[PDB]
Amino acid sequence: MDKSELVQKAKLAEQAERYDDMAAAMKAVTEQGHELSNEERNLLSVAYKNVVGARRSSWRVISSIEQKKKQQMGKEYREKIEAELQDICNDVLELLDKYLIPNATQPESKVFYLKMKGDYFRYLSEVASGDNKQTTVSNSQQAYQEAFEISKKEMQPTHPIRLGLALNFSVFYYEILNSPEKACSLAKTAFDEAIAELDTLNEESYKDSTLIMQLLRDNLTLWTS
Amino acid sequence: MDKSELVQKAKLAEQAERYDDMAAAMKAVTEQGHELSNEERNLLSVAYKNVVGARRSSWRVISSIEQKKKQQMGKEYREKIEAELQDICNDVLELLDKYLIPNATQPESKVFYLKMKGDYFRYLSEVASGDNKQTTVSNSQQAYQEAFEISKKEMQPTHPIRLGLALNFSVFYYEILNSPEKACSLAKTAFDEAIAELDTLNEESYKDSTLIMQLLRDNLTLWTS
Amino acid sequence: DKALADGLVEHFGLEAEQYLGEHPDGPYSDAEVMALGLYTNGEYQHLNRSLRQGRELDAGQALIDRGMSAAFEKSGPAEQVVKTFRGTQGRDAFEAVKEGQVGHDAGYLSTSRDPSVARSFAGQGTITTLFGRSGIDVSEISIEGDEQEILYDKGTDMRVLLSAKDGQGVTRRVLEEATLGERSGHGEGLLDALDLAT
Amino acid sequence: DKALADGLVEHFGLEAEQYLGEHPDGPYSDAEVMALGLYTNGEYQHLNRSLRQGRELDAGQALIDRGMSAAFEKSGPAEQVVKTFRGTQGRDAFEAVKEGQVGHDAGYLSTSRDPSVARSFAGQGTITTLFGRSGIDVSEISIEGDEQEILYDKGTDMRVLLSAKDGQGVTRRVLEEATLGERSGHGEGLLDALDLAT
Ligand SMILES: O=C(O)CCc1nc2sc3c(c2c(=O)[nH]1)CCC3
Ligand SMILES: O=C(O)CCc1nc2sc3c(c2c(=O)[nH]1)CCC3
Repeated sequence: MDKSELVQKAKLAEQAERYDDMAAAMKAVTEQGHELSNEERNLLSVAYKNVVGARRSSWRVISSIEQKKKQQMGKEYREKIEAELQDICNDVLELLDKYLIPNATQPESKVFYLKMKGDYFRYLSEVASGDNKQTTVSNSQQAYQEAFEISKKEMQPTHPIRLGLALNFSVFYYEILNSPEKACSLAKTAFDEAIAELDTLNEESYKDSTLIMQLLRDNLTLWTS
Repeated sequence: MDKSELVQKAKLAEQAERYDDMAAAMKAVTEQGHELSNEERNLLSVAYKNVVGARRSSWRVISSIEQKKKQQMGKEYREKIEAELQDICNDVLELLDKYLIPNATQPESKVFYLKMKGDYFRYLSEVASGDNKQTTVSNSQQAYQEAFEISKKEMQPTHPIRLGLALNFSVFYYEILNSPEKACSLAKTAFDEAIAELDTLNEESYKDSTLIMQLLRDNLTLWTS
Repeated sequence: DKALADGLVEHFGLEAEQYLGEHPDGPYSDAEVMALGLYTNGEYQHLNRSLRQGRELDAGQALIDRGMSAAFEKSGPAEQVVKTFRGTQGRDAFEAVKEGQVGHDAGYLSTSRDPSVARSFAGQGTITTLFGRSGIDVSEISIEGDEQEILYDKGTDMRVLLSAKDGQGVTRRVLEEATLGERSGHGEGLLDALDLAT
Repeated sequence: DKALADGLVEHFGLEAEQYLGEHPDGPYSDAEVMALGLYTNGEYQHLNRSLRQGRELDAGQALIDRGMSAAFEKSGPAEQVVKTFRGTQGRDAFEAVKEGQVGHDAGYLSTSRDPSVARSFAGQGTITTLFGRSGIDVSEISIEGDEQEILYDKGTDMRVLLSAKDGQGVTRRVLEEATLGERSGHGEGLLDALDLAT
């Protein structure tokens, strides 16, 4: 398969809403060992997200009914979903660590992937237990704050990747570490650093960034009420 | 697994929106060899439908792009979807013919299943080619008209199963046989036989039946314009 | 309120007294029995012909309407959905409602559960078939022609579930009381399980 | 229309003639140059103070506004999205618009692309940053203080993409011309690819 044939087949599974195909689809273009443009960089992330978010929306419901007469076989069924996500993230984290993280020649994608890698460490940290429960979070903040200084010292404040990295980080503290103290602490800092420099917006994604900011202001106040 | 444990696990895959699990889930309660109540009769049909309709919505898009420079590997990808549906319907038609059709003690379900069996013969008739192309349609009208006389001579006119069987039949002629002459011919007959007897409505599904009638009037005129 | 009960015996007399002990049990009052009887059949065609067109009431008819609408809260509802019917000489107050929406008459809604009086009752222009509870089971006070009547209020809103026209051109229609709505009268998931085209 | 061009030389004189040959190329007329120059800086604060409040115009200002709005269709748009700025002494005509919706001023919309004149230009109450094309690049006719100005019309509708308030309480805001909207200024799928909480 040519480096461009899979592009079409990858776009197919998306429009066909067959992202499990899109999973292995964009998996191959990165297994080519060559850097991928933002076009493909977007598709792969869009692929695995919709897949993981799908199992996520599936798992999150079971974890509400069992809490809310046998329910062991319900946990046993929830376990096979846990088994699915665990298999997914750790699979994609190797794809991050093998062909994505080092190939990051461009400084922009140097933050998108690390943000994504921390997300999939943030994803796995929910269904985990004991051994991985503490371990997954260690690399989570590791990869998170790692890209943050890059976003801090190199990236513009009002930049889509930087602002998104701050949100997912602010969500990681409130959700994972259940520490809204530092969660709210990191958003305002990022939020404040954004409004002071409004001339830092790019017309290419001027509207794209504002939406992100509209979310953080709707998380600070939300957490403080 | 008890005949009632799978009920809960079947309801799980539905709420979890994991119908591929729901496929094999309700597959087992019918493999028990005992008759299934309308509650389970509804779930299984709801299960395989959402699955087949999902692959259907997937396949129908590819069959628009290829029609609308290589596209062989696109047909090759469309072929694996064809392979999916073929595997599905013929699998469920055996489940119809083995544990569903004979177990039909109740006269009501005697029309729901045959209607469904003709649907899955109607489903397979689209992706087929040559050998099965003509063969699948033979049992399609067979099972269709078979339940129709049952619906005609035994079922009330304004009955949900009867009115639905007429629609899917009217859609089968316009879509499959591409013969809107008899398609429109069968709907009006059924439609007319419905409005004359309005005292034939049951309060249990009085609103459910009207919706069906609202569809046929929106298919006659549509086909005649 | 005996004064209201006297209002009919001061204005109709033996006519109003025609209905009185028409009551084994009595969820209704003396004045409520004679009033409902006076409408039902047949002193009622002009109670709605005057309600509709926004026209002014007569002496006695004002004494009726007020006694009638009063008994409604005192009567409705209970207990499950019923299946009344109603035909007309054309022009019903539901021909302007869009299919799937809710609309209410100006006047009242006399009906019957017998499909024969349904087709018809002067005339066979527009035929309907209703569903609800807030109707007054007067199938005891005035069953002229053995119509077994159930009567709903006036500004009660109805959901036009279907509006078609016959081969011979008699517009048969389905209706439904507003306060039912949504999944009031749906086979539990039978619809989703049919699978259709749409 | 030379008569309009005379209107300023019959009412402003050497003031109106201050701007004239301020034009290498000339997509605008003689009357269009002097009019835009008269507004820009500084005979303009009362052109909007009178537009707003719905108040009546003066003699000369009516001669300006009509010459100004005329040049708009004769000028706009082309060619890509720009990044102007605008600060105020508090109370801007976009504080009542809900976030995500579109609203238009009564008066005009003088702006600047220089972030310094952005913070500020009497005063530092409410600060904004705009996006569009239908603005008149007057960064040649009147660049007092080297402001490099671009001026939009009046009833031009703006989409409040963001409205927050600063730590020190200066309300910084983002805006966007109505006729852009939807996916006008979005990274092609970069958003969907980030994955978020929401
Ligand atoms: O005049 C009206 O208010 C509607 C016409 C009308 N009146 C009556 S009375 C009655 C019925 C009826 C009707 O169908 N229409 C059916 C059983 C007893
Ligand atoms: O009075 C008004 O119409 C709004 C106040 C206001 N006027 C002006 S003129 C000008 C600017 C400006 C402004 O930011 N506000 C910025 C560069 C040149």
